[PDB]
Amino acid sequence: TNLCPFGEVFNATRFASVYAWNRKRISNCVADYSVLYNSASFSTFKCYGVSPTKLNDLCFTNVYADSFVIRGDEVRQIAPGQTGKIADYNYKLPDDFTGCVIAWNSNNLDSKVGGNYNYLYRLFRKSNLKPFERDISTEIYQAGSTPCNGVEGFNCYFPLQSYGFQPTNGVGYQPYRVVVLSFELLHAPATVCGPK
Amino acid sequence: TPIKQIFPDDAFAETIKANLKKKSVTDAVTQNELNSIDQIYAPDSDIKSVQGIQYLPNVRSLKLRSNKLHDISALKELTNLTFLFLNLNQLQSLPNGVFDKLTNLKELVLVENQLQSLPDGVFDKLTNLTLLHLMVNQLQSLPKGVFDKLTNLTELDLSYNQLQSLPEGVFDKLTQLKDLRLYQNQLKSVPDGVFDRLTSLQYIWLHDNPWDCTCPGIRYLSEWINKHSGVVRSFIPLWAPDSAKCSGSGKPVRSIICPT
Ligand SMILES: *[C@@H]1O[C@H](CO)[C@@H](O)[C@H](O)[C@H]1NC(C)=O
Repeated sequence: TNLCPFGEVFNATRFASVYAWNRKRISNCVADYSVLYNSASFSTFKCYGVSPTKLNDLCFTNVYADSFVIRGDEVRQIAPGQTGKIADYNYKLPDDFTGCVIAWNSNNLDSKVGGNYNYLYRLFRKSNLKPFERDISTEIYQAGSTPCNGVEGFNCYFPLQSYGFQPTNGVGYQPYRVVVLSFELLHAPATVCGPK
Repeated sequence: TPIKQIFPDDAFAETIKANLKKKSVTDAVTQNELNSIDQIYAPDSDIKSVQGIQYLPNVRSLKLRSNKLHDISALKELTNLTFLFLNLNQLQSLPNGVFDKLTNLKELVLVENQLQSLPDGVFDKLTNLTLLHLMVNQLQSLPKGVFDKLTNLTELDLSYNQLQSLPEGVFDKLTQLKDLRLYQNQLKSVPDGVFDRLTSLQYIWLHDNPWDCTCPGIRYLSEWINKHSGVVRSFIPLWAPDSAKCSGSGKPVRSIICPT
């Protein structure tokens, strides 16, 4: 009966960095996906394995809402079967994904003259991430044969950089906030339903 | 004329198996099936040889990571390639003329390898290229006019190398360049006027280089950064125009006032 806390995920003042992406578990509540989908607030609203027109008509065991910030031209990597620095090393969706990827320009909130450096991404990794894996490690990356001993140097690079969004960037370089909704139906009653 | 294992390497063969969706690498394939491959994608692989790829003529996209492969000569026949992406931490030498037939190439990506030098004119035929990325290699210098024929380049990434200097006028032909990254190198100085003809430039990264801020050597760079400060960007938290710093002082390059 209680209201699902989607206003808290979508209207939070601060979002997570994509490498430290933030998951919120939604349970035992009523949610109105239709108001979001018809709102004309989003630049990306793509769903996989389910139609967005039928979300209020279904119930689920758990909904996961993962949120973060990336560049406009990286929203394409938040989709099943994609590759690139973001999908490979920062947020990876499974091939059999069931859910929706929602995104909106946040230049007005996440861009600053001279740069916004409170948003980071991971540039290097030994191997591609597995679906829904989170890696918040800050260990020097060994791009060569020599150990690094936890100290930066040649072929020994700190693995995280800041986006540095400037408000005069082109849209593909501007910040976008992203909400990924995962719809689960495990062996339990479904306690997340649309409005009555 | 069915045949398979046209790819001696076992890891690569399974990769071709997975692409064609067959039980095993013993399964024969026709030429029609070989001509059906448009895209090969081999993440996190152990491929040691890409022999046999010379017969996939309609490949347009290739992306491959391997900590073992060091020969890439077979790829010179893929004349329909528009997207090539290679992460080979053992690639030390580029075969002579390898890209000279890949004239439809739009995006070329070579990262995490050991190339310390590039052959002369290696890119001269890729007159359609829009994007060139050569990060995390060991390049210590660039050849003269190595980019002169890429008149349609819009993005160039040379970060995370060992570049100590840049040739004269090396970017002069790149009149549509909008994004250029030189950060994380060993550059003490740039040639005078090295950026004067980049009339479409919108984003440039200059930080993490040991800039020598002695006058008059730093004059062109300090004056250029102040005139074009709207185009400077940074991946480290600093006021972006101030992100290029003098070795020793740690003062911003753009704060250095050199006489006349
Ligand atoms: C808060 O988020 C809701 C979605 O749950 C949205 O419809 C609403 O417009 C937001 N409030 C604002 C933007 O003031």
